[PDB]
Amino acid sequence: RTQSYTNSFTRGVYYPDKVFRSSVLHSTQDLFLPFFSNVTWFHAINPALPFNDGVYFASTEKSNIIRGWIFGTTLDSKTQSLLIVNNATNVVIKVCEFQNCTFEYVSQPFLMKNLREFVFKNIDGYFKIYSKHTPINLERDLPQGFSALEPLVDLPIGINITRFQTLLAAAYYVGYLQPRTFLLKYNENGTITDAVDCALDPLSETKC
Amino acid sequence: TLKSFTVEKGIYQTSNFRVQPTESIVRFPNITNLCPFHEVFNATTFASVYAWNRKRISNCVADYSVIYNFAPFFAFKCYGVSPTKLNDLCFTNVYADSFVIRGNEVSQIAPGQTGNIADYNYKLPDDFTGCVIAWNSNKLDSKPSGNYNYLYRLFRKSKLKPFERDISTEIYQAGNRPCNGVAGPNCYSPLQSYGFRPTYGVGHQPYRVVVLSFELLHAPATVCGPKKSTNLVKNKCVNFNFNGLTGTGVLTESNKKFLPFQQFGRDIADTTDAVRDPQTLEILDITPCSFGGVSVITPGTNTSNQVAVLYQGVNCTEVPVTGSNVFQTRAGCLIGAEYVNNSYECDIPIGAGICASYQTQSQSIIAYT
Amino acid sequence: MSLGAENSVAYSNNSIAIPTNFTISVTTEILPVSMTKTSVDCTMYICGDSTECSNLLLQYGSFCTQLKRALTGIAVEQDKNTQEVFAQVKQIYKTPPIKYFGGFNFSQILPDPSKPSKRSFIEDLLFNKVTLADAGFIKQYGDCLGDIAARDLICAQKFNGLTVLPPLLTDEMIAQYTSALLAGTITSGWTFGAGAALQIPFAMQMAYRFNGIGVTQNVLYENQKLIANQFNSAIGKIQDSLSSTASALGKLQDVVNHNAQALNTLVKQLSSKFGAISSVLNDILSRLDKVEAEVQIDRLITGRLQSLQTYVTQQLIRAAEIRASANLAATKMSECVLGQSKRVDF
Amino acid sequence: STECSNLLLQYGSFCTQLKRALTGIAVEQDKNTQEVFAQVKQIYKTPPIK
Amino acid sequence: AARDLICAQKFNGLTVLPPLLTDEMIAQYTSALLAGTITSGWTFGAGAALQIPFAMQMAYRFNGIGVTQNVLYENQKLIANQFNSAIGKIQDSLSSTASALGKLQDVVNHNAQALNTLVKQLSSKFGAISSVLNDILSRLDKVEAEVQIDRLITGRLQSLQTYVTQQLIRAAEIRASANLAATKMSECVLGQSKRVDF
Ligand SMILES: *[C@@H]1O[C@H](CO)[C@@H](O[C@@H]2O[C@H](CO)[C@@H](O)[C@H](O)[C@H]2NC(C)=O)[C@H](O)[C@H]1NC(C)=O
Ligand SMILES: *[C@@H]1O[C@H](CO)[C@@H](O[C@@H]2O[C@H](CO)[C@@H](O)[C@H](O)[C@H]2NC(C)=O)[C@H](O)[C@H]1NC(C)=O
Ligand SMILES: *[C@@H]1O[C@H](CO)[C@@H](O)[C@H](O)[C@H]1NC(C)=O
Ligand SMILES: *[C@@H]1O[C@H](CO)[C@@H](O)[C@H](O)[C@H]1NC(C)=O
Ligand SMILES: *[C@@H]1O[C@H](CO)[C@@H](O)[C@H](O)[C@H]1NC(C)=O
Ligand SMILES: *[C@@H]1O[C@H](CO)[C@@H](O)[C@H](O)[C@H]1NC(C)=O
Ligand SMILES: *[C@@H]1O[C@H](CO)[C@@H](O)[C@H](O)[C@H]1NC(C)=O
Ligand SMILES: *[C@@H]1O[C@H](CO)[C@@H](O)[C@H](O)[C@H]1NC(C)=O
Ligand SMILES: *[C@@H]1O[C@H](CO)[C@@H](O)[C@H](O)[C@H]1NC(C)=O
Repeated sequence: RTQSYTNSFTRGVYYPDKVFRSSVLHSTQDLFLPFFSNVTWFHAINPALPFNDGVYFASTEKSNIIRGWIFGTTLDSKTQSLLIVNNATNVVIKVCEFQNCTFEYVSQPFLMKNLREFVFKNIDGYFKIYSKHTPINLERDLPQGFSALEPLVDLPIGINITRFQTLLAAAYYVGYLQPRTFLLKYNENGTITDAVDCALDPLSETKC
Repeated sequence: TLKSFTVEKGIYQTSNFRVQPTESIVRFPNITNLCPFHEVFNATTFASVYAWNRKRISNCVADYSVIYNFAPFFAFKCYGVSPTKLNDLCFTNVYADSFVIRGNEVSQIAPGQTGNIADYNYKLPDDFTGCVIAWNSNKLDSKPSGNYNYLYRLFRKSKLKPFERDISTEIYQAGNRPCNGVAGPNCYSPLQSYGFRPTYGVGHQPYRVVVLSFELLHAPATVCGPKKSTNLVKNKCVNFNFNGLTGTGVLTESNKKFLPFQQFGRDIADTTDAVRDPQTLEILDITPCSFGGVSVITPGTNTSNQVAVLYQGVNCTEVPVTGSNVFQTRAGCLIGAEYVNNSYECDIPIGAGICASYQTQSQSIIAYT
Repeated sequence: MSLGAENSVAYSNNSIAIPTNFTISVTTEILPVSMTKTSVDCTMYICGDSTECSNLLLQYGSFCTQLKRALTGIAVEQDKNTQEVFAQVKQIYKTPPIKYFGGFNFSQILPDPSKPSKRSFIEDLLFNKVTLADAGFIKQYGDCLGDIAARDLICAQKFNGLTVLPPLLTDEMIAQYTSALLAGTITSGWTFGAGAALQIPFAMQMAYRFNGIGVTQNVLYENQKLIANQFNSAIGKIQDSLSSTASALGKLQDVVNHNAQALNTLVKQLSSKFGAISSVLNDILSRLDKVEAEVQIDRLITGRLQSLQTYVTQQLIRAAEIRASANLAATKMSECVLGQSKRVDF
Repeated sequence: STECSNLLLQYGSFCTQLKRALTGIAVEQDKNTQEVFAQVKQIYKTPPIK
Repeated sequence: AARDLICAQKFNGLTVLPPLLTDEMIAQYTSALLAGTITSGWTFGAGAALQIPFAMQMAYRFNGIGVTQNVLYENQKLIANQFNSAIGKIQDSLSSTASALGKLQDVVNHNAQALNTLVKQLSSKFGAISSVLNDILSRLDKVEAEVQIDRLITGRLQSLQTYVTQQLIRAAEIRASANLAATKMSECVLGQSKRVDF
């Protein structure tokens, strides 16, 4: 697995709550992704990737090499482990807490020149998944613009996750989430069209 | 309003008129299932506090008022809500956590405390909402030879996160020598067993604790209590109860483009501008009922007892909260004074270029420019 | 920073400098007179149709009576300021239909009857250059009753109990006062401010002004066309400056914006918890029982009462400042317009 | 104090308008000094004869 | 070891911003106004500066106040001696008496005293158990500590609001005095005044 480093280019915002607002500038402190961050590109033709308060995931492989994810402290046993393995025929979010099963959950919607921008969050025993698909031209690097992410699935796990691993030729971008305050601009229809990172530069500090 | 018996000539703003609600509507989702609180509060045994079970409850008609008939407990100790107000409003999901501790640590089941249970067995968050139930079990979980089926964890490297478990049994490293799975000097087992006996004091007796954790209404409501629904009405000032959200207003169709994951719509000053109906998937607006201000225009009480009423800021095809005179002004409109096509000096000011006065040639209150 | 260009006047004990020509300069001075008149309903602002909140609010005494009295005093004082500034003429003079004043051209400061409102060219530019909002004047509840997705800020300001009152003197009446003062000044000089108006030709009136400032009247009478040309060019320069530059009316823009920011802050203070568990009174009354609910409602009542008292204190200070500026404007009107002033830089 | 800051964030926008009032006073003082002293357009000088 | 009040004012978050115009620039403006009103009459206040002899400028001032200029031109040495004696007398009066600048002394003293009172207000308990915040954090648990913290926040916020209101009223009074001083600079210095006791 080769590892390259690239730029985020102000991508990866999401709706912070399930309420509606129109033409109102609103400030939110949450687990966000900083603008112009050092997002890490992986090409797989393989250690466990570190987990630190939510992971942003992007991919361009349309033939579904990246199937699922395996979480936990260790790999197989001796701790509390997770298994969110998915396939392509039917979309299943089958979650196992075998390591002695204590949490099982299945539901349909996880998956539906395309960006599958995902955000995984683990706060206070609550696991939240944000997902958004986006068309792209000039598929190298990351596009410039704004495309918000929407809430998909919540789960009551109730463990630690400190390591995560994708399930596999493939190329994907992994970005790391930090607690951060954003200033989001709601449109007339309720669409997030613009956002200001409140701790990026003094001009954005003045804007906030 | 002036706290006097004599009122001199002028204009006085007095109170506020507001149209009253006529009926009340309650909207609840159609749920007929009964979730089993009975199987949570009746069990042969409860799990240990290091291995506390968690039961998720949704799609229920949660009857809370019957919970006092299943277990003999004094205080239904709630932290976020009221114990007697659980049958009206409703939630998203319920979580039930059941375990057994000793009587010295039952005060430790509280948001934001430091000890043994709250640090290494069961930690509650600082923003915790829900209720805690505790009752004595000296006749069920105590043995004269010693009941050792209940254990708890007292050694750990770090304090527990809120709402998480740690059931791994590894030998504690209390020094520098490696334990290698063998207990002895500076290598202690993390689980220590309770030693419950019926001859102990009241503080060492075993207590059964059931914690109900609630989630606020931000998602679509899955569990709601036994309140009967009411048929929907529109274009009238009504008292509405939408999934426990109580308000007063008038409902209209909304052309707002709500997303499928959004249930509420918010204003600048935190007011519910729009609501999604739980039974049919429809978006409704909330507008407050008609209001304004009332001003009384009078001469002195030594002159006459006739007054005029100015309703401020309202169009007055809607007056109901002499009486045959209504003149439309810019500052609301005027009832009780007639408009003339003349011009004098301003006696009592009213609004944008309109004044009022008392005239003799029958005496009456007239309004002019 | 630079204090200015350095100069060194050549002074000796037998040398003088005497002017040989002149210029006529027209300058613009802008003064605020009155501001937005507001009224606040305490029960609607704090409680909003809640009998428990009203019963808790009734134990705090008479804070809201003196708040309403202070706001009523400010609202009366604004109309008093406008009347004191403008209503200084006793009869509404009008210009005769002949429009010759010795070459001077007042066609573009005098009103024209073509427009529905009798406002002149410069008055229309000043009324358009200031972005004065409608401020909930023409039936704001009837406007907010419509099914429009663009929810106005004035809708929330009206719904929270904050009402904006209309002034006693409308813009047509203010323009009529301005037209009467202009016609009286042009047709009679200073004689209409000290009794009945006495007619005088405008060239001889300007000769009286020249003799007042200390120049003999033959200087005007031998330079009348030049002085008329300079005056017309100066008035055209004022119109070009007011057409191009939009930053001259910053005082009136600040007068609008301060009231807008104050009402916006008073609306936005309703979303704060103030130490309670929620900022929604009905949510508190639904979640909690009587005693604990009364505790949280008392906390919210104290916070909202503090916000209202802060708003009233700032309104009183701004009303004092606006009253001082209106008194200065009234003195400037009575001295500059109704006569001739010898005061330097006044 | 992080806890005191967290309970200070719930009291609204009192401190923003306090900062706005103090900034207005600080601007107004220099406006007063400018409008009192800076009234001459140029800087004059006395000739060396006295 | 001697801690000043300014050190505690800075350490408790009350700072003082410097003015935009320094004393050198204020003195340069004053010197420019003096040079204009000595070497050019009043004409610099009504356009370009026009030079004029000082005896003739005194003659114009005498003719303005209503005395014929021969009274000046026959008593020039006496008037110069009287003016020099009056200048020396006001110099000696400012050298001796120190109770004349009480207005500016009060302007300094009010803004010293308000910050001293604001710093002194931090030592109060406001109904809590300790005025020190870290004592409450070290001694009590979360809920009761939040109660005492809320009492301290309410007291200190009320004190800060009182200070801001007093500063706003003093700013209004200072602005009125500055407007009067600007009018006096426009009318006395740049011209000749016909107003009695102005
Ligand atoms: C005083 O100034 C005016 C304007 O500043 C002079 O009028 C100008 O005269 C020249 C030549 O006579 C013309 O080309 C200009 O068009 C005139 N200007 C205007 C606005 O009419 C006037 O000549 C000056 N007087 C003296 C004695 O120099
Ligand atoms: C008095 O002023 C008016 C208004 O500026 C002058 O009218 C302008 O005349 C010019 C030249 O004919 C036109 O280009 C403009 O369109 C006119 N403006 C308006 C508003 O009518 C007028 O010429 C001036 N002189 C007089 C009346 O002698
Ligand atoms: C990301 O970090 C690496 C560290 O070696 C650096 O080389 C690279 O330039 C960074 N990317 C940026 C700043 O976009
Ligand atoms: C997860 O377990 C590790 C043990 O190596 C521990 O360091 C960490 O604190 C645990 N996670 C959390 C969120 O506390
Ligand atoms: C909102 O949506 C409508 C139709 O869906 C569209 O016509 C309008 O332009 C949108 N508003 C924006 C993009 O600001
Ligand atoms: C609840 O009501 C809706 C609308 O009438 C209906 O579509 C749905 O099937 C109902 N649910 C049940 C369980 O009857
Ligand atoms: C508790 O519930 C079980 C359910 O089968 C029942 O058999 C048992 O009798 C109940 N306990 C008591 C004390 O009634
Ligand atoms: C509101 O008032 C205006 C002015 O009288 C009137 O023309 C209009 O019809 C009114 N609107 C109604 C009655 O809906
Ligand atoms: C007048 O000015 C000249 C040149 O500076 C000087 O020599 C002369 O002494 C002055 N007159 C008097 C009386 O001082």
